[PDB]
Amino acid sequence: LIHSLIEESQNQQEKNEQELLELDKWASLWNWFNITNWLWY
Amino acid sequence: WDREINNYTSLIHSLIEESQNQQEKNEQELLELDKWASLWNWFNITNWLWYIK
Ligand code: NA
Repeated sequence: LIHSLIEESQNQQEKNEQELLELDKWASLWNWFNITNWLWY
Repeated sequence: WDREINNYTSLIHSLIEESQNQQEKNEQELLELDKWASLWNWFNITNWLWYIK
């Protein structure tokens, strides 16, 4: 039971690392948009 | 990065870190519980061998 729960916990830690990566990707695109809009303004 | 973006990434980083800290704490607690189970199993095995000797 406990071993199963630890693995489940670890899977959540991974799911959170993937969200962090997805966050930094959106932020990067939003930043790109702001810079590009500024260059072309 | 712009202010709007920094307010956004600051929030999401803070929220994910908190969830990660909680998961790490849960893991360390599960490990504690595993040690407690091991201790309990040792008493139980000792008791059973004493009863069957
Ligand atoms: Na940058």
